[PDB]
Amino acid sequence: SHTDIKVPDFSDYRRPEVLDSTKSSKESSEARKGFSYLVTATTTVGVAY
Amino acid sequence: MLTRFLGPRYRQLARNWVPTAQLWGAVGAVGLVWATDWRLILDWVPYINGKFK
Amino acid sequence: TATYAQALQSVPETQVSQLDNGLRVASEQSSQPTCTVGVWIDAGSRYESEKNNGAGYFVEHLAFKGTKNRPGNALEKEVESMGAHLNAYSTREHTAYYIKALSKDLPKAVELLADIVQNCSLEDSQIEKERDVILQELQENDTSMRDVVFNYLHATAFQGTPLAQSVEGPSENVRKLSRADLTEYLSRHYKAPRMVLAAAGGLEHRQLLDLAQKHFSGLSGTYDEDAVPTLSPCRFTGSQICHREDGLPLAHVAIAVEGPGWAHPDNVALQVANAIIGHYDCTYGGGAHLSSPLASIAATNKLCQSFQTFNICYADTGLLGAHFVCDHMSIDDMMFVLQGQWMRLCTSATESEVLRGKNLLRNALVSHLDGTTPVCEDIGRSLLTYGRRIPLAEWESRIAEVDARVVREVCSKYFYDQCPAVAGFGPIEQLPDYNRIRSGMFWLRF
Amino acid sequence: MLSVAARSGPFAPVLSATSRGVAGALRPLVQAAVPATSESPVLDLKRSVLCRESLRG
Amino acid sequence: VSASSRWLEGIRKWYYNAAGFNKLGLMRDDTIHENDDVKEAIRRLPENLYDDRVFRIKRALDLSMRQQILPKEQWTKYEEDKSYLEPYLKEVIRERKEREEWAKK
Amino acid sequence: VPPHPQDLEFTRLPNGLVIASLENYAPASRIGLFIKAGSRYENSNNLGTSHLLRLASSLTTKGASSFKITRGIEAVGGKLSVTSTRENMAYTVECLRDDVDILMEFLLNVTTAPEFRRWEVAALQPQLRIDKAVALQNPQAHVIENLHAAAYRNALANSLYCPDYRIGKVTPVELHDYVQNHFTSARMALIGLGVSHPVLKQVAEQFLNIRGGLGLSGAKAKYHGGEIREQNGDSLVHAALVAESAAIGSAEANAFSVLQHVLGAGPHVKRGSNATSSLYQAVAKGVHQPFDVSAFNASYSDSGLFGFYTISQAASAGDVIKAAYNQVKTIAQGNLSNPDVQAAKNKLKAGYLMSVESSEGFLDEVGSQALAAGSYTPPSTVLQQIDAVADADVINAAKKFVSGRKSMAASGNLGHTPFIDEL
Amino acid sequence: KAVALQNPQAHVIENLHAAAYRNALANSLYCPDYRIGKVTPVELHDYVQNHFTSARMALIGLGVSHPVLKQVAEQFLNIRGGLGLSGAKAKYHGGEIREQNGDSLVHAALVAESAAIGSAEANAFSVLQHVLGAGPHVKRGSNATS
Amino acid sequence: WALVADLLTLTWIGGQPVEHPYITIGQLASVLYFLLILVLMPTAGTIENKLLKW
Amino acid sequence: TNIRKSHPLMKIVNNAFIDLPAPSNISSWWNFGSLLGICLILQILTGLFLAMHY
Amino acid sequence: TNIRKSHPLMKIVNNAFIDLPAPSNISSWWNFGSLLGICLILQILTGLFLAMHY
Ligand SMILES: CCCCCC[C@H]1C(=O)O[C@H](C)[C@H](NC(=O)c2cccc(NC=O)c2O)C(=O)O[C@@H](C)[C@@H]1OC(=O)C(C)C
Ligand SMILES: CCCCCC[C@H]1C(=O)O[C@H](C)[C@H](NC(=O)c2cccc(NC=O)c2O)C(=O)O[C@@H](C)[C@@H]1OC(=O)C(C)C
Repeated sequence: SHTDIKVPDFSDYRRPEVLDSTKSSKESSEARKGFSYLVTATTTVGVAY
Repeated sequence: MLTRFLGPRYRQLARNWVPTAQLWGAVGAVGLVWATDWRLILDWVPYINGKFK
Repeated sequence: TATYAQALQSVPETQVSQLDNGLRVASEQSSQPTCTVGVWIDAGSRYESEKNNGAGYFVEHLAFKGTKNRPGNALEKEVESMGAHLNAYSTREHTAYYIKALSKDLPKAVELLADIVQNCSLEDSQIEKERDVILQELQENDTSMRDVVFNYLHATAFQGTPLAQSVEGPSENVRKLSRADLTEYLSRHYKAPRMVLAAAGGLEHRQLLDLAQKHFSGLSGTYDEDAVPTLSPCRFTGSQICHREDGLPLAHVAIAVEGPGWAHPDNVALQVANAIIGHYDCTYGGGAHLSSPLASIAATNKLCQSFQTFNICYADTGLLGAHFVCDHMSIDDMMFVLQGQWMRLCTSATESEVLRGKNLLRNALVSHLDGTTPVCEDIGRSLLTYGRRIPLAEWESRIAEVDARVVREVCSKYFYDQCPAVAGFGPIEQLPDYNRIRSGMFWLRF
Repeated sequence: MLSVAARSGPFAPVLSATSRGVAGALRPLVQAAVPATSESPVLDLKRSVLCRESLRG
Repeated sequence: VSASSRWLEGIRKWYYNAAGFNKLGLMRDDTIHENDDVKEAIRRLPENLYDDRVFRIKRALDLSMRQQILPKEQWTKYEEDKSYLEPYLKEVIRERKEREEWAKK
Repeated sequence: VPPHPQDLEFTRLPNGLVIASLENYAPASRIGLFIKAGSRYENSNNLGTSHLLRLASSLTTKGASSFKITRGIEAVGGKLSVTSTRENMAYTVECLRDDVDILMEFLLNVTTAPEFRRWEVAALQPQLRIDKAVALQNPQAHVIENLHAAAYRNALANSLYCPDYRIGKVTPVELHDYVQNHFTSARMALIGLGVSHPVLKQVAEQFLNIRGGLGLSGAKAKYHGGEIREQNGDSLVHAALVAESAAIGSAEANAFSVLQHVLGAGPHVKRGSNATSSLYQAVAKGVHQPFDVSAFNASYSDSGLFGFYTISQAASAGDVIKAAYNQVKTIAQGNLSNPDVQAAKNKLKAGYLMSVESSEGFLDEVGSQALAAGSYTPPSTVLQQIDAVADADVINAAKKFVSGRKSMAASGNLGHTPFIDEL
Repeated sequence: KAVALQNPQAHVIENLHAAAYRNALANSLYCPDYRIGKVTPVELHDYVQNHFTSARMALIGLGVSHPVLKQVAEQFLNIRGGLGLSGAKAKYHGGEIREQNGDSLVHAALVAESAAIGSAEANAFSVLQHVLGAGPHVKRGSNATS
Repeated sequence: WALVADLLTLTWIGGQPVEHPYITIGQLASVLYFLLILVLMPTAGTIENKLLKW
Repeated sequence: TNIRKSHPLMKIVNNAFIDLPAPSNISSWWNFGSLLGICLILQILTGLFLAMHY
Repeated sequence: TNIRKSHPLMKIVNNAFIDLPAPSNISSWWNFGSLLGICLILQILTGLFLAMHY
């Protein structure tokens, strides 16, 4: 009965490199983290100034 | 009597954190430099010469 | 004095043979008077689909219920009277049916396996009876918090993929599967090139081959047109499922990171690091003095009741992590400590702890391969996964290769700054937020 | 065929340093998880089974 | 046994009397600084020792507050000073050192 | 083709010690010191002492501190285990070939040089509670413990777990006294796999020579009979009904062993009807819903308990028990076919064969044989002994269960569980 | 229960009754631990309503009047719907219960079935008890006549 | 007490002009200060241990 | 053990803005508490630099 | 219930100088902690009155 518990679909929120159920997410692992960290790196570079 | 930390493992622990401790001094030097606009050191960096002709 | 190295040399080579079916036939002879034979099928539930899920499981329940030449009792009665043991199991990737038996009973042992694997009756009246037993098995399984949380880990980590499914299926499938659903999964999956007749004990490989060719000939006398049972890789998802229930006395948590999968050489090193962290239980003697820092801290400060690291493998992917059980006010500490250890290893594995890990693993291996059954299962399963049988010696060489650097490099590759799949169940109010758990997967010092 | 414990039946506790505390003598139960409704806890005020100090590569 | 060994003993008996804790009824070991090792050994004492140590220290803290001392005939006579905590302290230190030593390899 | 299958070497030292080994050629070694020190040797003033003892296998010894035992052993990935039954304790140690030297020492230290430091044993007492809680989580554990307390006036009635009233109350001297009067040469046996006889023998002669305990069956179990019932609201009623049988080693003990496989003792097929199980089939006839049954057979150095154990819904307890009983009664009356006994013998034989298949189970058999019979009896001859059981022997066995004073333990909602006189 | 069970007699006599009777009188005057927290409001309601009925009740009073009692009784104590008989009838069985414990002294009671209150034989028993002895009559005496 | 008095010394010198006696004595008091706290008190401690048999 | 929880000082800081449980629910109208704080310090901070010249 | 113990504010005050357990033993050398406190406030207090005129 706890085997009726499927995780609700998220395609509606997923980053595009991650939409495919047949694609390993390790490929976009670097790219995805890179981006968000670049975002904060720049940010902090901005506060720094 | 800091002899408790003298052994093979400590030697390996010490070595593992060598790159970190190094890069962490690179961060501080550049950091001190950039913050005080170190006239001495900076002159050497190619660009960043806001005191030339 | 016969050395350990030398001892590994003495273990007899596993003999492998292929029929014309493509059915691989393998054995490891020993002096034993008993043995273990059975067939390992490359069939699970990762092979199933939304609608026939639980089919393999439903078949297992039927596998011993009667064949054409041996209806109902018959089987049981043959096995029981010859004093043998008939057993089976199925995971997300494999299915097995093995018989423990007096080694002089190898001929009928095999005969019975064939019949079971080939002529499974599936009498309709049985399918109905079994429908209600499996339903019950589900109410039962619902009470093993551990079984639950591991299904949830799988459900969330591999969300949207077949691997996300459970072996038994959802209730409706059990309620809805039909004989036609079953037989079609059978014929779809029980094909020679995906079966492995395995055995260990007092047999001679030739005798096994003879039998295999006598009772198994004619399974793939029909190599299928365009039925291409190929496993699509399965996406992993850094995600989290929390089944809060303050009515349970203790919480189970299972955290994992994406593993490489059966064939990747990285396993050996990961297993070493896992051994370093190990496992714990409140009935272990020796608390404060344990080598595992996690274990010792858990024991002295009563951080839990039990924990255990693990490395699940499937084709090209796997869950790698730990699972623990504890009081409602300790979930935070356990996590901290667990994670701090993972990082310590990524960035600071010292040399000796790695030796211990390697030795543990050697002990584990050798100890695990003790007796007909455990061996037989390793043969059959390995043929499925590695294509061959990896001789003890080879594992010993793989382990020896590993040292601190390999651990740090290999651990960092899989754990460092990676996205976890968290599964929670029980009084989990203090289970840290996913962001927080995520942040614990890297160190600001490093 | 001595070895009371293994001759099945009488109880036998095992304690350990690295492994787990066991109580594993003989009586029924396996033939009770089949005709089902034998719950069992999921790590209630407890420990852990199957245990560890076995593995691979 | 020397004429001069009695001298060292004499310098020691001298310091003891000077150190003064005996006037407060204390024993040498009742005055050790409490640290982890010392705390663990305090833990290992059998009931009677522990109870006696508590009573002693209570008696001193009490004296110390009134700024008095015990009548001379009740001071702790050096040589009747039982080293009741040394064996435990010594054992606690040994095991720590074994640990410390294991942590190096 | 595997190597030359070595023969097991067995040796009785004059002082009573037994040494037995098998050169395995296996990558790992396994060594056990088995001792006549189980709970049956406790008494009314020191109950639980062997339980606490069972759990002190890593407190500090003279040649090795707690910390060292733990670290030392895990540094090579070895294990140290202690197993108890009502008659023996068995310290078992395991590791790879090259490491027996380290493990042996640790093993000798624990078994012959425990210090039982006052504070270390204070810190341990609480385990008695945890340990028991974990065991007592299976209804069988409590049933069988009650079964033994009802069946025996004195020795075998002792519990394998410490009575709650003793928790925190067993003292270092009781431990010291217990080791020194039961862990002596004449009651010990040293077994080894992946080890050599000379090494064992040297170790034995150098370290295992002590005497000063006792020597006899220190009491001799007095079978009494009686019954213990514990109402509890478990969901199902567990119950065991038993009668005195035969001591391990006698021919009658094998009759009983065969009897157990005629009636039924655990399943051979995953999720099967237990077709060939005659007890199961006999209950099923008259009883609906969930239930289980098996013949129960427990034999000791100077006694034995035989019968069956049933698990059923509270309301069907009586029905389950009576059918079970009648079944046995039916085979004591004469209704047993030769092909039936023949099939049992097969299960037993194949069973024993299987039980000593792995090394942990072989070590244990050799060890228990050493202590029970002071000798080693190869498989070929245990098989031969099983064949010697005649059909009549199995029947008499049954006759002996049926007409003998009974012992019963049951726990659950007992509203319909019958008392002994109502059977 | 803790407070009651602090006297060794309480536990002895409770065991005595559980060994002596198959069923009714074997019940305990204190709740079995396994039921603690488990007895429910309906069990209480059910218990009152099937045992607290007219035919099983009696109203006694001192410093009160019969008319008042009778009025109260007729106005408030009229209910029926429970049961009426000896709802079971004690089945004397016999047997023994022993509880090892490290109390300092051994308490023990040995008993056999006798006579129901009200019969002449019950007074024989009552007299028997005073022949054998039943509590002291003099502070700190040798129990001369016991 | 030697430390206290010596600090009372430094206080006194500090209060005087940088001339004849005053220089060399305040120079000695300084060395004393650092030598007392850095070498003397720590050694006094160890000797006391040894005297007590600690 | 996590020093971020048992150290007399951090406790306070853990309780202030690290582990303190807050509504998953608050909105922008709850920011003015930090803003008032910020205001208070910035005010104290420029205010002080003016006092070195005022 | 005694409000002197459960009120967020008093707690602090109870812990500071009411219920805090102290050695039956301390002597005058332990007074300088209050004196320093007193000093600090009195200093702050006269200091302020001078600032209204300085
Ligand atoms: C020095 C900086 C370290 C911070 C410690 C002091 C500061 C402090 O205590 O920090 C936390 C952050 C404190 N609460 C919040 O901010 C806060 C609380 C609920 C919700 C929100 N926001 C959005 O829902 C919040 O922002 C808060 O913001 O109070 C400040 C007034 C206080 O500042 C003060 O005391 C002054 C007296 C210093
Ligand atoms: C406003 C007055 C209420 C008092 C609360 C603040 C004051 C405070 O905390 O009070 C208690 C009294 C605190 N401790 C002691 O006095 C004290 C402690 C052990 C022994 C003695 N004496 C003799 O053995 C003591 O006197 C102490 O004396 O500290 C002061 C520095 C602090 O003062 C301060 O913080 C300033 C920062 C205000």
